[PDB]
Amino acid sequence: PNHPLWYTLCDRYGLYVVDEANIETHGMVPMNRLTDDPRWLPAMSERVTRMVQRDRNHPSVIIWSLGNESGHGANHDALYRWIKSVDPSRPVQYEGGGADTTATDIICPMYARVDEDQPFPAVPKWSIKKWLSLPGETRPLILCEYAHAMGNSLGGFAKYWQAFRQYPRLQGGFVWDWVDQSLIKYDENGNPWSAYGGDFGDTPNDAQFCM
Amino acid sequence: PNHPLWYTLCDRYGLYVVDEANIETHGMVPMNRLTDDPRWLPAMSERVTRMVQRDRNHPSVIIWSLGNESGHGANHDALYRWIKSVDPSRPVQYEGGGADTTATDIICPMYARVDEDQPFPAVPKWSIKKWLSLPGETRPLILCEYAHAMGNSLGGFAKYWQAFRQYPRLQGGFVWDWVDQSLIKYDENGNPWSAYGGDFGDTPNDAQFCM
Ligand code: NA
Ligand code: NA
Ligand code: NA
Ligand code: NA
Repeated sequence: PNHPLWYTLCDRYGLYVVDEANIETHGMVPMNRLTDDPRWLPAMSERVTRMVQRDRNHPSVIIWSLGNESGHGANHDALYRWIKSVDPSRPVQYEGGGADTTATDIICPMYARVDEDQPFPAVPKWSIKKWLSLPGETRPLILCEYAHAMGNSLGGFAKYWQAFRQYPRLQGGFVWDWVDQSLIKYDENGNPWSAYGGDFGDTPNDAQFCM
Repeated sequence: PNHPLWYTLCDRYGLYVVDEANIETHGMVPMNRLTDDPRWLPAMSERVTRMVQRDRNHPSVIIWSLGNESGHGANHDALYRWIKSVDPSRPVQYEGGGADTTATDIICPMYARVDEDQPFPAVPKWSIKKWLSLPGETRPLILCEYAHAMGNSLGGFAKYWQAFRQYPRLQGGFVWDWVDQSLIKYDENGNPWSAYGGDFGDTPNDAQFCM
C-alpha cells in the first residue's frame, strides 16, 4: 500500500491503480510455505483487509492485489473470497502459483513472452497468446510485470504492443519498472555518485539488480 | 456424400472422415438466399437426413457437415439440431456464414491465416491463434480448408503445423486439396494431354482454378 497522497493524485490526474497488499515471501521454500500455513492467515489477513478498509473509496483504485511472490496458499483463496464479499466493485488479482490460479480474476503473469513458451514445471509461463485459449480458460490477461527495463533494455517492446492490439483479451500490462533504485553516495571530494547493492558494506547483496 | 465403398475403405484402413451433405449454393446473392428460405428447407433436409441414415454406422465418420458455401440460414440451424438429436455420437460442423455460427460445434474456417487477420465485413477470417481467444469463444478450431495447393504452392505450410502443435485448441485442418481436377484430351497425333476449364468449349469457365 502506498503513501496516502498517491491515491489522491491518481484520482485527480487520472491513473488506473492496482492496490497491492504488503505481502511477499519470495525467499521461502517452497514459495508458499507461509501462505499455505493457517498459522500465518491472521498476519496476512490484516495486510489485505486493512488495505481495503483504507483505500476502498478511491476511484483510481480499480483492482485489488493479494501481494507478490508468495506462491499460492489456501490463505490466498481465503483472502481472495474475503474481498469479493466485502468489495464486489473491484476485480481481485494475484500472480503467485502460476498466474492463473483460483485466487485471481485476471491471468496476470510476470515476464510471459509474446510467442515463446517457457514450460517451467508446475508454474509454466505460456506465450500470452496461447495462455488465453488453453482449454477452459476465459479470463482476460494483463501482465503484472513485463519488459524488464534493466539497463540497456526494452528490446522487443513493440512485439508486446502489436499483440496487445490484435488480441481483445490481451489487455496490456505493467512494465518493470519505473525508477532505478540507486542511492546517492559522496566521494572524498564530496561529489555524489549513484550506488547500488553492496556499496554500503551490505552483504550478501544483489548488486545492480535493484536498477 | 461419397461412393458407399469409400467409407468401408476408410473404416478398414483407418482414416477419420467428415461426411458432408450435398449442399452448396455459393452462386446465390447473398450466399444464404436459399438456405434462409423455409421453402427450401424440405429439399435441404433430405440431403442431410438421408446422409445420416445411410452412413451413421461407419466408425470412420467422426464429424457431420451441413454442406459448403451456402452462407448461414435458419435452415442450417434447424438441420444442425436435427442431427444433434438423432445422432449425439458425432459433432456437427459447418463453415458458412463466418465459420463460428450457432450451426457448428467446431470453428472451421477456410484459408484463415496463422497470425494475419483478414477483417472482411460480416464474415471476417481472424488469425487462427486469435480466433480461439475471442471474448466468449470456447470451441476447438479445425480448418475445413487451408494451404491451397494450386500449382507451385504450399508456401507457409510449416507455419500452420508449428501453430497446431503449440496450441491445444488448434487441432489441425484439411488441406485443399487432394487431386487436380484435370481431364484427359487428345491432340492430332493422338497424344493425351491434361485439360482444364475452357478446354471443352465450356464458357463461361474458370480455367485452371480446378487444379
Ligand atoms: Na487487446
Ligand atoms: Na530487481
Ligand atoms: Na493443437
Ligand atoms: Na478450385
